[PDB]
Amino acid sequence: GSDTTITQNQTGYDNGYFYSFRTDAPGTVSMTLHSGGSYSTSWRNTGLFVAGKGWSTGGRRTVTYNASFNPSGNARLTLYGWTRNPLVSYHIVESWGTYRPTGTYKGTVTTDGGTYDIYETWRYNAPSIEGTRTYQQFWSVRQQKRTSGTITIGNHFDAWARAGMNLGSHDYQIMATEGYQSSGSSTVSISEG
Repeated sequence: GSDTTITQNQTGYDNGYFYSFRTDAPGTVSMTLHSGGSYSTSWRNTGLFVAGKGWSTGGRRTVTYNASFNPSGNARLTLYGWTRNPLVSYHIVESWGTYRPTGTYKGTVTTDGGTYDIYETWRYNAPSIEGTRTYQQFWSVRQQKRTSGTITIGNHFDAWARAGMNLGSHDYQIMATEGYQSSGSSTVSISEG
């Protein structure tokens, strides 16, 4: 009598949190929306998807999350978001499945008890929140996997800026489960503080 499960691309507000669900493989992945800042995902022989809860306008907020993260294959557990002007997507990657994400290495930041490698990558004529675009992606990837704890997001944005990785005006910001050509499940809860 109350959680909702979705299977079609959409964004909105559920139980007081913004959420986004997107896939290029409809029918292979779903998202179940729980109370507060929590949700689950389940996926089976999927294509690409990203799903999560958080805020429709991101910023430097310190956040705390807890997750069950059970990928069989390539997947990430990430504080993920976008800016515009310039258009950039960013990923603060707390855990991953078979593959650890990398890109052009730009240093490290030590925050919330862990050390993260910083990377930049580019996407050329690729999908984005503004349609097909060429744009940058910024990454902080933890040196060891974690599935709960605090992310002082402003420390990542400051570290990126010291490496020349400049953000624009914030669009959404979510604690996401990202998957590629894998199966698995997650349950993720996020809140500020």
